[PDB]
Amino acid sequence: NPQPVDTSNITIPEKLEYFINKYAEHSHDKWSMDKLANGWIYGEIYSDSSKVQPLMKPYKLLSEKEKEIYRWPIKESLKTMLAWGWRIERTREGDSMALYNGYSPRAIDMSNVTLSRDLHAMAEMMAENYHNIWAKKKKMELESKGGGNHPLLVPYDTLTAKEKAKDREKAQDILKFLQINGYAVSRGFKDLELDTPSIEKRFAYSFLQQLIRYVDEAHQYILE
Amino acid sequence: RDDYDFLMQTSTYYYSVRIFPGQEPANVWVGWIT
Amino acid sequence: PGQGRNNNGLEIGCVVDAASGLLTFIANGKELSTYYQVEPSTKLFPAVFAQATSPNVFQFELGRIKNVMPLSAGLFKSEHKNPVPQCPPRLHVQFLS
Repeated sequence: NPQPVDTSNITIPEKLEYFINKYAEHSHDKWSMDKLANGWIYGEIYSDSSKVQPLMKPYKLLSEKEKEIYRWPIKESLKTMLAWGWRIERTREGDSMALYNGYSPRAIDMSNVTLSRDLHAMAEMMAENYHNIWAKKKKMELESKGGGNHPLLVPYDTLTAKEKAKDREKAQDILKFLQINGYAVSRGFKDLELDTPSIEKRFAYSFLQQLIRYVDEAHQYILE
Repeated sequence: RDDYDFLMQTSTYYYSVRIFPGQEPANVWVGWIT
Repeated sequence: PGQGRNNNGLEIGCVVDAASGLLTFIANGKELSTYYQVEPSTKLFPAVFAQATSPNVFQFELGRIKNVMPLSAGLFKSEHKNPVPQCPPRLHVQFLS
C-alpha cells in the first residue's frame, strides 16, 4: 500500500525560490548535456526526424511554460522534504552568493560531492518516497487496465541496486546541489527530553514489574 | 609570450594545487613548510 | 568570488622568490592579500594539508605561469635553465606518520 506524505496542503517558502530557479537551470543544463551529446541541434523549428529542438536557448530565454516542466518536480521534491518537517536553513555563504548575484552550457560535477551518514539515510527515505509516488501512479494505471502486474511493484526494500539506481541518483543529486548552493538541511524533529535517570524506562524494570504483576495475579488465582 | 631572458635571469618558482570539485576548500590548506 | 570552484576546481598558485624570500599566493588568477617574507637560506617544502570530504582530495600541479620558472628548475640543479616543467622520479608525495 503506497502512501507518500501529501504535499498539497504545504507550500514552499519564498526564500527557497532562488534555489528553485538555480536547480531548474542546472536540470536544463544537464538536459543540454544529453541533448548535445546525442547530437540534436538548436533551431526555431522543432522536428524529431530532423533531430532539431529550439530548447538550447538558455534558461532565462526559455518560455515560462517551458520552465514549468523543470521546477514542477523540484516543487514536489521540496514540498515532500518539508512536509517531513526537515528544517532547511540558509548559511552566510549562500547569502554572499545571493549578494554576488553562442550557447556554451557546462554543468557542475557531482562526482566528488559526498553526503554524510545521516544525509544518506535522509536521501534513502526521500528516494523510497519518490518510488512510492511512482508506485501509486503505476498501480492506478495497473487496475485501470485491470491486470498486468509490473515486476518493479515490489517494495523499495525488495528492490535491487540496479532498479534503485535512477531513483537513488536523483534523490542524492538534489541534496548535492542543495549542499553546494549552501543550504543547511537537517532532521525535522528535535528531542524534547530523555528521562535517562528514570529506572522505569530501563527494560529490566518494566520486565520485572510485569513479572511481579503476573506472579501476584497467579497467587490470587491459586488462592481462589 | 614569456621573455626567455627574464626566464633565464629570474629566480621565481611556481607550483599550483587543484582542489577537485566536491572537496571542501575550508578543509584544504596550501603553502610551504620547513 | 564565490561559485567559481563548483564549475572548475579551485587553483591556488604558489610563487616563491628565492632571491628575495617573498612568498605570495595567487588564486583563480588574482593575487591574494596574504604574503610571507622568509629569512635567507630557508629551505621550503611544498605542502598541502587537507581533510578529505571526497574520494578525490587534491592534485599537485607542477606547471608554470608567465615570467616564472617551473618548480623542477629550482628543485634540481641540472634543470636550472630548463623552462619545460618536469616531474623526475625523485619527487614524490610524503605524509606525516
